[PDB]
Amino acid sequence: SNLNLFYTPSEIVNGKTDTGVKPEAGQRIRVGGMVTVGSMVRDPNSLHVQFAVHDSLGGEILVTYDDLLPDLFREGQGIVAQGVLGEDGKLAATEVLAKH
Repeated sequence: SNLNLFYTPSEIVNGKTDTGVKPEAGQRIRVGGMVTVGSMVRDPNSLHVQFAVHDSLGGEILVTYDDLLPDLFREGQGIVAQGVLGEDGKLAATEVLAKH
């Protein structure tokens, strides 16, 4: 069907997404990890937003988002972010759930 599972950012860095060895771009997954407190950056366009999400394991992944985030993405918490592998490395996410 489609592997909409929750995967750690570290996973999708260490010889996976980053390196394009296992998950090819264009697939859906959900990254789930902790928001780097000072990595939420936004366009003045006010409709393009991107952020870095990592783990204690220190494998930071970059997520891109092309609409207004919900709670402006309150930083310094965990979140789960779903969409599609966009630019073969970057996740084009949109279904973010601040379930944390």
